[PDB]
Amino acid sequence: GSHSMRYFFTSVSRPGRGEPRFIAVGYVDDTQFVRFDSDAASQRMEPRAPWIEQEGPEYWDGETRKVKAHSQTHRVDLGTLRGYYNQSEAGSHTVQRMYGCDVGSDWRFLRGYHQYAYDGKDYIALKEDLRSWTAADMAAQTTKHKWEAAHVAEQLRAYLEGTCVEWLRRYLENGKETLQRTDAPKTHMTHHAVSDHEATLRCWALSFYPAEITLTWQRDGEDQTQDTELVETRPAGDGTFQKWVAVVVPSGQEQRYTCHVQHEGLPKPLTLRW
Amino acid sequence: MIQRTPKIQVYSRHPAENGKSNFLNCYVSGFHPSDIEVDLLKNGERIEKVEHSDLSFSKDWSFYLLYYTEFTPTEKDEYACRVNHVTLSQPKIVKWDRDM
Amino acid sequence: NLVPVVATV
Repeated sequence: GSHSMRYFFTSVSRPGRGEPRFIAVGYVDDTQFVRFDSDAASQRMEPRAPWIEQEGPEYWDGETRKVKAHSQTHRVDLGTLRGYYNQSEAGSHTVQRMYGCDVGSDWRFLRGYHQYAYDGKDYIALKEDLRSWTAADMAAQTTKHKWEAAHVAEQLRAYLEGTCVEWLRRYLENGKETLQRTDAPKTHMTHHAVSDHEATLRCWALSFYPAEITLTWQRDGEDQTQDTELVETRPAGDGTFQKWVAVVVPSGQEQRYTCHVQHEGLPKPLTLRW
Repeated sequence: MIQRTPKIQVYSRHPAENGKSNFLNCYVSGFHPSDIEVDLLKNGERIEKVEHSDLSFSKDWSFYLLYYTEFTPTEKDEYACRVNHVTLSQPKIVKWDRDM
Repeated sequence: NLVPVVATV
């Protein structure tokens, strides 16, 4: 199936003294592989997946240089944006950046992206064509003009279509044993009685990878959304994911309801019953 | 300022069985800004050895973090997660329900 | 592998 590499960056200004708190994380699909935290002792980009430890000193030096350069851009931006938005030096503010590339089943470039937010709101993003920018307001418009004049988009497009894809393919090969493996959900169903007349059925999916999954209920073979509760997919903490969906039913009628599980680790959709 | 309140799930890493080592998780998501206080509680008392994931965020820019600790469930011990955030008037406590 | 250059706003 398709694959992605994505980087996420957050800086949070610290008004009273010193530089912003800066945190960078890198993912391939749903697996974190690197981190940098400005509060940590090492002041290096750090491995977070065993397959990235294959990379030598030059990689780690280069990624450290680049991530610190990222941190400094964010520091400058926080000051610029405070000015653009006529804000005081009293408050804490946040910049967030996300960029990366998607590839299809053939591992060829599909999509690239680069977006930026200030205080949790869209500021500026590269359009799908990787040639122009979406600016949310007049502040971002000024940035857009700056970036157009300096041909920023051209440099980013080269990275997103080239380097990003090249290194993603490299990571997928080095981490093949886990990165190219699917873990099918382990499914079961639980029952709870709320009263003499009402029952809760809960359909569980555990230990699955990647995170994308669909869980639905049917009643007598037709989709049932009413009286259901579906939790957000959550990390187990060991690299796999969990999810559940529950339905409230009349006591004695449990037989009418079936849970249906779709996941890339399952060739056929799975069905469960009480 | 945009302000978004955290969603909280408290749960174990592996299927919960008394006497068998496991991990207790508190997953906090959908919040903004990023400053947040998360504690894991054993019988109402704050657990000291708690780790957390590196801060990341979803498409809509909202943050998420996983807090976790090693634990061995017993019949009698009650577990919970306590969350405070600028959006919350009082800390929010969610109890671990192993029966789900 | 991180982007070589990040432009300021």
